[PDB]
Amino acid sequence: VKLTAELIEQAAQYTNAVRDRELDLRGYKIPVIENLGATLDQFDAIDFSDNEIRKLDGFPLLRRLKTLLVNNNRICRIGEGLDQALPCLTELILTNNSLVELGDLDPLASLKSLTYLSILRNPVTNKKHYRLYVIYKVPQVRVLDFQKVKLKERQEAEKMFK
Amino acid sequence: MKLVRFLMKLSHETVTIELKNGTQVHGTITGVDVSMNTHLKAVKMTLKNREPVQLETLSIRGNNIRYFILPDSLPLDTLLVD
Amino acid sequence: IRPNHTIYINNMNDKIKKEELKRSLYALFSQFGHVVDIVALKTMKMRGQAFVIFKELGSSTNALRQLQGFPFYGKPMRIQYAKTDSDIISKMRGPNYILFLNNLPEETNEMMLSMLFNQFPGFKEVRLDIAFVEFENDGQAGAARDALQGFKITPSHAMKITYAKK
Amino acid sequence: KAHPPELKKFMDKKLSLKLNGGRHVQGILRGFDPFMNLVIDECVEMATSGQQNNIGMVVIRGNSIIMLEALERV
Amino acid sequence: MVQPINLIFRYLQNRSRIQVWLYEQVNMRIEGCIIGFDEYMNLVLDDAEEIHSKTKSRKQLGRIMLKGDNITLLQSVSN
Amino acid sequence: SIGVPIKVLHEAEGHIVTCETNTGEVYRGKLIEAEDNMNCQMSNITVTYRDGRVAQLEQVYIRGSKIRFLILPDMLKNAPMLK
Amino acid sequence: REEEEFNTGPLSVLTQSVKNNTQVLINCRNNKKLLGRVKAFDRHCNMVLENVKEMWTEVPKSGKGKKKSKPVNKDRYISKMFLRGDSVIVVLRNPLIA
Amino acid sequence: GKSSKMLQHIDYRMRCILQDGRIFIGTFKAFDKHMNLILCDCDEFREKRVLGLVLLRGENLVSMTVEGPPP
Amino acid sequence: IPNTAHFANVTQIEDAVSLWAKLKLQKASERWQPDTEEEYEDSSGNVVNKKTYEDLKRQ
RNA sequence: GGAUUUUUGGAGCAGGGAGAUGGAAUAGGAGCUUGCUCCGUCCACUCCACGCAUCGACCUGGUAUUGCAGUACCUCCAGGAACGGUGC
Repeated sequence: VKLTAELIEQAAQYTNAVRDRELDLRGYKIPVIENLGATLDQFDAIDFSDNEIRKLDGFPLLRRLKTLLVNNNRICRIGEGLDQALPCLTELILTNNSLVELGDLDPLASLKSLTYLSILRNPVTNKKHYRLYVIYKVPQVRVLDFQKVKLKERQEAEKMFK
Repeated sequence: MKLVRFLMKLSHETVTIELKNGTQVHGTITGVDVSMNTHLKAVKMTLKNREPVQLETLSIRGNNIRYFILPDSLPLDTLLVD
Repeated sequence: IRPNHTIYINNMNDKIKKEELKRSLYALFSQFGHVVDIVALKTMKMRGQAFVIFKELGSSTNALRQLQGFPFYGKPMRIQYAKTDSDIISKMRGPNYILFLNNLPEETNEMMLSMLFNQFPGFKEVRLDIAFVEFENDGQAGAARDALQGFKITPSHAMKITYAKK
Repeated sequence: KAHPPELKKFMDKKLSLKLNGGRHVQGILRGFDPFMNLVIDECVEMATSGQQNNIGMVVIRGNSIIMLEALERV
Repeated sequence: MVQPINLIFRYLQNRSRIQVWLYEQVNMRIEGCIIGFDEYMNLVLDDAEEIHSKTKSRKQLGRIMLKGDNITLLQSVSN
Repeated sequence: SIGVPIKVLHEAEGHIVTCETNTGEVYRGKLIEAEDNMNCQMSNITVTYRDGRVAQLEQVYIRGSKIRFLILPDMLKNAPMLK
Repeated sequence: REEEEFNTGPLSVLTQSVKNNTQVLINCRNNKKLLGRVKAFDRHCNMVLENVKEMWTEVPKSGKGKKKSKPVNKDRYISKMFLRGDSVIVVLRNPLIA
Repeated sequence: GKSSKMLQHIDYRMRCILQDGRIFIGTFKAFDKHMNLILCDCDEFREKRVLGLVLLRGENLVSMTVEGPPP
Repeated sequence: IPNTAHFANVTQIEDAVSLWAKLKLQKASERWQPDTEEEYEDSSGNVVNKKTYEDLKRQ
C-alpha cells in the first residue's frame, strides 16, 4: 500500500484543532512517503501517523507545509534536502521513531523555521547529553519534547562541544 | 449605448486589465456579467513591485478594474452594432 | 467516572499562551489517535486546564492511561475522564466467541452493558450477578475479554470476564 | 426597501459617535433619519490635545459615521 | 424626534452662520450662511469662507455650491 | 430581496460574534440587532481594534458602510445553510 | 429626454469627440494623461478609445538609495483601450488633431 | 446569460485578496448580488490567523481564485 | 422496500417507508417463541432465550 | 438601475533636521577612464524632539489560582522594548 496520487485524492481532508487544513493519511501503512505532488501544497498540516515510513525524505517543494506528524513510525534517518522542500516547516512530531544516534539530527539543523520538535520515546533521547546536543545543533527550535528552552540550557549547550 | 453588452460580447479574447492598485492581469476573457464580473482562465497577474504569478482561473470585480487593454485586431466597429 | 471520548488534563502551566498550549496538546494527542477537538480556556475558572475530544474512545483511554502524570511544560499534568459529553461528539453522533461475566451489578440495565461492550465492534446478543456476552468475531471477543478483565465500572464491586467453555 | 435604522431605543440617550479622519463627538440624539443622519443636541467634540469643545446641536451624515457607542444603559 | 431635514430648513430660515467640515479632511473647513438646500444635501453658502486650522487663515470666496457628498459634519456658530 | 449571507447574518443574532470594520475596529459580543443593510447593534459589547484599544461598552452600533468583515461561529454553517 | 440631455449637456462634449473624430485628453486619478480619439461612450462615461498615448511621471522609489537622485517622466502608446468612468477625473477637449 | 460563473465555484476552497493586501482562503458556500462571500474555516495570510467562519463584505473584495480541491 | 402486493396501490416515499415499516414482521410469527428455562436453578428462572440458556450451559 | 450602507471609487503623494560619519562588488553625470571634487535615490549608529502618548500581542525573574468547558483577550509586580494600528 504505497502512497500514490489515487490514495491522496481519496484521503479525507478537513480543518484541524488549530484551524489549519490537515489531511488524515493515517491507517495506510505507507513504506515510503512519495507522490505528494497531487496535493499541490493545499494542506497546512500532514497527518502521517501510524505508518511504516523508514526515511523522512522524497517530498516535493511545498511552501504551505508547516506541520508534519510522523508519530508511531519507524523513521531512523532524515533527508538532507528537507530545507529545500519545506522552507516553512515549523512543527515536526517525530515521537516513537527508530532514531538511535544523534547524527540523524544533523540534517534537521537546516530547517531554520523549525521551532517545535518532538523526539520523545526514542533511543536517541536516552543517550548522554542528547538534549544539549539537540539545543546546540538546532538553535532555532524553541520547544523540544514539550519543554521550553531556557537560557541556562543554551549556555550549557554552547559551553560544551564548542 | 450600453457598454455592458459590448463587454459581454468580447469573450474568448486575450485581453489585459489594470486595477487601481497597479496590478495588471492578462488573460483570456471567458465570462462577463451585467456587473462587469470578469471571469478569466489561465491568467497572469503582476502586482506592484512583485513577481508575476500564473493562475488557472481568476475572478475580478467590475469596481476594482481601472483600465482595460484590447488587441489591435479586435473588430470594434462590428461589435458596436447592437 | 465512565470513560468517554473527551479526556481532560489539568494542573498544567498557565503561563504559556493558549494557542501554543493547544498546539502542544494536539501534537501530544496525535500520537495516540485522531484529535477531533481541543477545548482550552485561560479564564479564572478554567485556568491551567484543557481537554481533547477524539473520534474513538479507545484512543482517548490510551492517551489518558499513557500520559497520566506526564511532565507538560515543567508541570506534571493529570489526565482524567470528562464528566459530561462533548458538544462536537454529540453533534456528530446525532478463546471463544461467548464470554462469561461474573460479579455484575444488578442495578445496571442492558443499555449500560451495551455501552460497555461498544468498545468492541458489533456483537450477536447479550444475556443477563452473572452475564453472558457473545460476539460475532473471535478476535473482537478476545479483545473484549482481555480489556474487561478488571475494568473500572461500578467501583463498589469488581467485574470479571472470562472465556466460555464447551 | 429603504428601511430606517433601529434607533428608537437610543433616542434621548447620551452616546459617543466616531467620524472619519479620527473625529470623536459625544451628545444626546434628538431624532433619526433613513439616510443615517443623526442630530446631536449640545454635542461636545474631542480635540487632538484632549480638550472637549461644545459645538451645540450638530448634524452628522451617514457617509462618515464609523461607530456609535451608547454611554447609557438602554 | 427632530428630523435633520427640518433642522436644515430651520437653519436656512434663521440664516445663521454654520461651519461645515469636509470628509477625510480635518485641516480645512468651510463657514457660511446656508440659503437653500436640496435632496442631495447641496448647500448654497453666501459670502462663504474657507478656514484652515493648520495655517490659521481664512479665505473668502463668496457664493459657494457645496455638495453633500463631501460635508461630513455641520455645526452652528455664533459668528 | 433578501440575500443568503444576509439571512445567515440575521439567523446568527444572539450569538457571540465579532465585526471587524474597515478602520480595523473589532466590535465583539452578542448580536442583538442585525438588519438587512449589515447594521450590527450589540449590547455589552467589547472593542478590540487593530489599534488594540480593548475596552468594554454597554451598547455599540456599527453600520454596514465601514464594516469590512464579520467573524461568526460555525454553529449555523451545517443546516439550513447547506445548499 | 436622454438623447437631448446627452446632446445638449456635458456629454455633448463627448459626442463632439466621436462625431467629428477629434482628439481629447483624459487625466486619471493615477496621475496619468491619455490623449486619444473617443470611439465609444456611454452614460456612465465608459470610454472605449483607439490610438491612445498615455504620459505620466515616476520616481525610482528607493532604486539605488543614498540621498541624491531625481524622478523622471515617461510615456507610452496603446492601439485600442477601454477605461471606466470611475477613474476618469478630468476630460479636456482641445483642437489638437489639426 | 447563464450566470454560472459563481455557481461553478460553489462549495470549494477559494482565496480572495482584499484591498489592503490581505488574503482570506476559505470555503465559499453562498453569495448574493453584493458579492457577499461566506468563507467557512478560512485562514488569513498577509503570518497565519485563525478566523474560522468569516463573512467578508463585497466592497473590500478585489480578486478571487481557486485554491485547491473541495474537502 | 420489498415488492409486496399490499404496496401495489401505493405511490409515495414517506408512505412507502411507513408501509414497509408497519407492514413488516410484526409481533406475529416471532423468533420461534424462545423459552429455554435452563437448569441452572431447576426451580426458578425461565427468561433465558434460545441463546441465553445455551451460553449458560456451554461454559 | 453613476447622489450617504456594497458595482462607475475621497483617491493620489511624501516620510523631521544636522554632523571633516560609512558603502553602490557588476550600474550615475560633469570637470571627456583610473585618483580627486560636486550634486536631485537607502540602510547602521550618534545628537536634537530614543518622533511623541495610548492599548493589544510578546520575553525574563518572583508570585497567586488545582478550578469539568465550549471562548475577541485573561492573576499581579518590575525591567526591556523586536511587532500592530490610532491622533498630532
